[PDB]
Amino acid sequence: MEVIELNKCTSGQSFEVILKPPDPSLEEIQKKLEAAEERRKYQEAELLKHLAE
Amino acid sequence: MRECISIHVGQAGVQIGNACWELYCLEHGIQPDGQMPSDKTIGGGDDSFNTFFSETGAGKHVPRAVFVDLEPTVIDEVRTGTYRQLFHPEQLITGKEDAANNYARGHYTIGKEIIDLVLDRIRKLADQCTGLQGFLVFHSFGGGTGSGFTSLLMERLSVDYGKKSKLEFSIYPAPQVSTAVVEPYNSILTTHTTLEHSDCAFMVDNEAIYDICRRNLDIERPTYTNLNRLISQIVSSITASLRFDGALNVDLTEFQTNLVPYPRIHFPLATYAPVISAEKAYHEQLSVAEITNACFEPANQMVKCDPRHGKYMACCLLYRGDVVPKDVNAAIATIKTKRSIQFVDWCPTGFKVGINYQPPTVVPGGDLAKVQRAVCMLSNTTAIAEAWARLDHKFDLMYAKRAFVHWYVGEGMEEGEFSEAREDMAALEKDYEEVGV
Amino acid sequence: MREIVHIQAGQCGNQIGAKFWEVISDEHGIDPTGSYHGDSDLQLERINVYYNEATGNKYVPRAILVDLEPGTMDSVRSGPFGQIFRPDNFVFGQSGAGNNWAKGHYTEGAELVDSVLDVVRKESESCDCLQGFQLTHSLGGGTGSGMGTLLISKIREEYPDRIMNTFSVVPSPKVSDTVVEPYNATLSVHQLVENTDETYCIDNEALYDICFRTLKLTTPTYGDLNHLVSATMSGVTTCLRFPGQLNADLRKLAVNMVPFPRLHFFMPGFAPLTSQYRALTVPELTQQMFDSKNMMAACDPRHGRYLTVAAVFRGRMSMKEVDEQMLNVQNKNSSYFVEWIPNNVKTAVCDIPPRGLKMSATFIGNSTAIQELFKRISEQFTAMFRRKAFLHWYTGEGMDEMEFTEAESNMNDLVSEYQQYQDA
Amino acid sequence: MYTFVVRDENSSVYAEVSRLLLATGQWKRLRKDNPRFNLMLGERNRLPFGRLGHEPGLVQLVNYYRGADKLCRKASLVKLIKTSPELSESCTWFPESYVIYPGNVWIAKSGILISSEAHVIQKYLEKPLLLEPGHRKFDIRSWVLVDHLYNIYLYREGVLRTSSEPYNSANFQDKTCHLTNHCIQKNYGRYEEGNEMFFEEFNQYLMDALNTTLENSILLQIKHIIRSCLMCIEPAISTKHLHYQSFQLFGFDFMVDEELKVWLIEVNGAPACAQKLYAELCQGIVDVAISSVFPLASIFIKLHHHHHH
Ligand SMILES: Nc1nc2c(ncn2[C@@H]2O[C@H](COP(=O)(O)OP(=O)(O)OP(=O)(O)O)[C@@H](O)[C@H]2O)c(=O)[nH]1
Ligand SMILES: Nc1ncnc2c1ncn2[C@@H]1O[C@H](COP(=O)(O)OP(=O)(O)CP(=O)(O)O)[C@@H](O)[C@H]1O
Ligand SMILES: Nc1nc2c(ncn2[C@@H]2O[C@H](COP(=O)(O)OP(=O)(O)O)[C@@H](O)[C@H]2O)c(=O)[nH]1
Ligand SMILES: COc1ccc(CNc2c(-c3ccccc3O)nc3ccc(F)cn23)cc1
Ligand SMILES: [Ca+2]
Ligand SMILES: [Ca+2]
Ligand SMILES: [Mg+2]
Ligand SMILES: [Mg+2]
Repeated sequence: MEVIELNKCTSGQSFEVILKPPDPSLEEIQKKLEAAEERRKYQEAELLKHLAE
Repeated sequence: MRECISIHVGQAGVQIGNACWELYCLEHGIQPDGQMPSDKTIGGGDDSFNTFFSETGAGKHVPRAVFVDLEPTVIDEVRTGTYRQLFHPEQLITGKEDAANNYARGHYTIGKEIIDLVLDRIRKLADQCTGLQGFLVFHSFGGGTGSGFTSLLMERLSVDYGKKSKLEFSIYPAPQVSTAVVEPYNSILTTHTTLEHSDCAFMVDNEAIYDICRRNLDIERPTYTNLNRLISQIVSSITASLRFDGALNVDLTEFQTNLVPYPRIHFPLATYAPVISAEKAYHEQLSVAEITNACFEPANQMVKCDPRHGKYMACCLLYRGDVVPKDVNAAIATIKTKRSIQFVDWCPTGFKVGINYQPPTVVPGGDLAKVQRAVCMLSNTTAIAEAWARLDHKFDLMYAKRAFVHWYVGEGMEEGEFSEAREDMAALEKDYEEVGV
Repeated sequence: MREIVHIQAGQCGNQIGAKFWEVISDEHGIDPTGSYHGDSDLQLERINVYYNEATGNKYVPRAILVDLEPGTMDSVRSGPFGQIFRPDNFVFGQSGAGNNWAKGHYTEGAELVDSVLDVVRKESESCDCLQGFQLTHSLGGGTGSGMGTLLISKIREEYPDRIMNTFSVVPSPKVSDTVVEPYNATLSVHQLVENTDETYCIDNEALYDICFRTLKLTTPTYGDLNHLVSATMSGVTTCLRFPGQLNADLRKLAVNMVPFPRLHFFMPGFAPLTSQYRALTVPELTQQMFDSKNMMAACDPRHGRYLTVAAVFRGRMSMKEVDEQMLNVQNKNSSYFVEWIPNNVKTAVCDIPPRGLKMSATFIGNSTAIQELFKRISEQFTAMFRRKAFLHWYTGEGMDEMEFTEAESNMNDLVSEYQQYQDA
Repeated sequence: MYTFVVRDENSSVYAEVSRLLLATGQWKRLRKDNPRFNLMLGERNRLPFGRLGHEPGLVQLVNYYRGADKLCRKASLVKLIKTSPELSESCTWFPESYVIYPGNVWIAKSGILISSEAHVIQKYLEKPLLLEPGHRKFDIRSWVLVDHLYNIYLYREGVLRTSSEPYNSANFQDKTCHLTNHCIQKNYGRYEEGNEMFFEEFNQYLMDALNTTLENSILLQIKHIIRSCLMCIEPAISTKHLHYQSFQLFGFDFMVDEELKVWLIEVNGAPACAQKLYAELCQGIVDVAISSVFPLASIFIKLHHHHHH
């Protein structure tokens, strides 16, 4: 059981032990936010057209 | 040193930030007004704790935190509460109307109208930093804001700060404490949209934490106060190496390098011991062997699952208190001969240890007992896909009937994004199975 | 989201609506003239949801009182709490509606509606963040039914993004003003399916039976039925009127209760049923609220399946015991809750009990058994409509037989749709 | 009023456990995709162990031990024996066995090949024990039930599944005399009904023919092999301190050689019981495995041995 890379300081210490070896853009985003505002606004227009009838 | 910005979104994120920042202040000796007697470099510094706190000329220590809720009531409790002077008004951002437990309302509808206000307040903190590392993001998978608004923020954070690391702290939904039926939809939706934008994510299953509170703290019916105070000890264990002198996990890139070799598989299981009731009159203090062994009990994990029927790609023992290397190796030696700790063929079967001599701090008049020594194990095991399968099944069940889908579509979203998100998860589960068998 | 705007329409709308303001004003420590003489700060913390603050710290109900005749609304002003309502919000016609839907919707009520909408807009404007509207009305007469559903349609046009709630009193031959009720109700259900997010179905059949069988009132008055209505209304608004973790609003309720948009007809239930000395144990509340005898809609929940449930316990009690008992009925009657909405029962507890009782439970259920209610009204409707009986009252105000046929078809579709999920 | 779900339609055993449970008054059955069960009676393939024990208010029990496949697939059983120190490569009761992928007689299996020329290859037991009058091979089948506490319950009735054709050294291709499986035979029932000799009979045969008993000559070694195999994997499969609990029924298959030495052939994860022994076994499953977890309003030997060394 080999206990390598031992580092010590006054607040603690650390080491490894080994038992055995072996993004969309600002355009694309502002676009598809707005396509969901299109469809939101279509849906509301269809409601107000139905209510007009 | 390199500075870190903590971002708290939704009720869950905000209340958990409160709990963390309270604990951070007790740990470093900072007080509710922001004064830190022990700090001698007045008006500035490049100490370890400055990664999380900035300084004013008056001597105030100010979180590198942004709280964001689409409704004001929870952030109002920070504004009018015990640590009110600690924060600057521009760090605390509120709307008038929540996301009503709807990912799509928080992401597309109400999200859109506030994303530019939030990114501007984040830039106000980023511009006080000599070398920003990146972000710790706190949120629920199940809330409409926590799920929906978080994923739009993560998308933008990648565009505006492309070189920086992003860590997630995520509350996985639990029926015991859950105030909504559509959290499975919200959780798969946000997990898909956030997956490429997060570098390392720590899931916390409210089920696990709630049972830890019943079983180990003898709390009849755990509040959020109880759950969160426990969660902040875990969070604090994980972030301590960013806030203190040491040589393990000293920056956010090292969390990714130590815990995440395969980058989609970036959900490390936290295990934590010991959790002991402050009302226990007589407590026999546990030893290194006992608490290192406690880290391989499922009952102490942040997500209930069975690591024995899975494989590890990394393990990390973060000790707090009276611990020395030779006690750890002696404990690791014992434990290896008893338990089933099968690693993947390409990774070295090993442990990266980190010890800090200062024992855990506990909130006065809290539920947790002070202890001589504690440990948080961070292991990337394939067993955590159990959590995805459950959440995926629940989604399949509801989605087969199209149940509740109309609320999402009505906020502009497309029925297609449901199966798209669910196919990514189908693939995610299949990745874990390849590596695991 | 806090402010709700309440509208009460017609005889029934204003009778039950008066009792609601009587019940909740006592719960929030407001007196017959409008002053606060309470004791707990929890009483005033969300008083803003239903009341406006006025000159001299008076609290004024955000309430619009609508009728086509002044009979009922002179009674409301006469009655115990009448002097609290804002006098400009009393909007009334003269000739009434003669239990005729058409007069409410198309002729008499059309004349009056634009004045009601001016008061609605007045109350709507001086609101920090309006969540929506609740209407009290019956479906069986002409004003609350026809005019009420006309209002709803107009409110939706002007405020298409706000929530619409109804407490809608469904009619019964057991408590019956006229033979045309099934007609009026079927015309209003057709409106409610399209233009509300949530409807509490208060069946007068169920209130009569609770009064007769379970409360030993041999000859039940409307006062006895409305005693049950205002206790149910008190219960299903508790989570909006008090704290403190559940950030409960009308939209959240709509999102979690309504998996399919047309299926938003809720069966309410209350325990214990009253008109006592021994307080009920949590097991008993839990048995009682789920009992058919305790439902405000005359439907056997064993004949259907629960899509979603919301339960609200009032009093000082162990939340440990409340979860245990709420999990017991689910685990012991699991066939009756749909497997394809996991965790469909959500429970909440509030420390303030209602006047009289030390502890109580209110139930809100979107069960598929509600179809039985719409089937009952569909049958009474057809009995008459197949011989076009009583139609001349409606065709004389310009309505056509085709409009009745349409409406009969929408309701029968609703019934088919509820029947679809009982077998899935 | 406990609840259960059934998800293996082929289980003859758990068809009977299902029937015995209903005929009680205290156990209701549910539809297979209802989550709200106390007892799962699960499936042979892809049992979703990661969904159990996450239903608040229910204790959940299942009739399989996750990981127990490492004892029941032949390839992995050979790997477990060779690699585990507590049953080493020098294991006296397991036939010398080797794995390569797709007196010196061998057998190959996972279509079966017995030869010297040519999955797992295994030494063939050239001189087995033979029952007279007959001159014929057999194999023993022991049923074992591990409960939620990891008590190992051997069932007192085993069964010899006999061959009914004289055994042959020089002729390996004839399968009725070399392979003693209950299917492969159907002289099917000449000496005993359906090629089954139970223990009372086989004991008397040993008494009369060999001057010993079944207990001393064979059963001690069976009890040692069962206890050794299950205590080996206990740490890997125990459900003590776990959020759901497991029991499971296993079938161990043995061969006795001519000098009365028992050898483990194979362990079986979904065994079927013998026709006579259903009622007694399936009742005992309910007693010991199920009703211990869910109490209402012996036939096993318990395997335990704490020798101090
Ligand atoms: N651990 C913990 N979990 C919480 C807390 N608050 C909420 N949750 C959980 O988070 C989920 C709900 O998400 P919330 O954060 O309340 O929702 P939100 O982000 O405020 O968004 P909306 O209310 O939908 O606008 C559920 O699974 C809750 O149990 C908390 O303070 N601590
Ligand atoms: N090494 C060996 N020596 C002698 N006989 C052997 C042997 N390996 C297998 N056999 C015989 O072959 C027969 C069948 O082989 P095996 O028991 O491996 O498969 P199986 O699948 O039929 C058992 P089960 O289905 O009951 O679990 C047995 O009756 C046994 O006697
Ligand atoms: N529960 C209850 N039902 C009522 C009340 N008043 C009238 N009804 C019922 O309401 C229907 C008649 O409607 P009503 O409100 O009088 O007519 P409108 O004034 O024209 O709207 C019938 O089904 C009556 O039984 C009441 O105070 N309580
Ligand atoms: C699946 O069922 C539901 C889930 C969420 C909600 C939203 N808010 C709410 C309500 C509620 C909301 C509006 C008005 C009256 C009310 O009584 N009552 C509860 C009780 C428990 C709880 F968890 C939430 N509740 C409602 C139902
Ligand atoms: Ca300094
Ligand atoms: Ca007129
Ligand atoms: Mg919220
Ligand atoms: Mg009338």
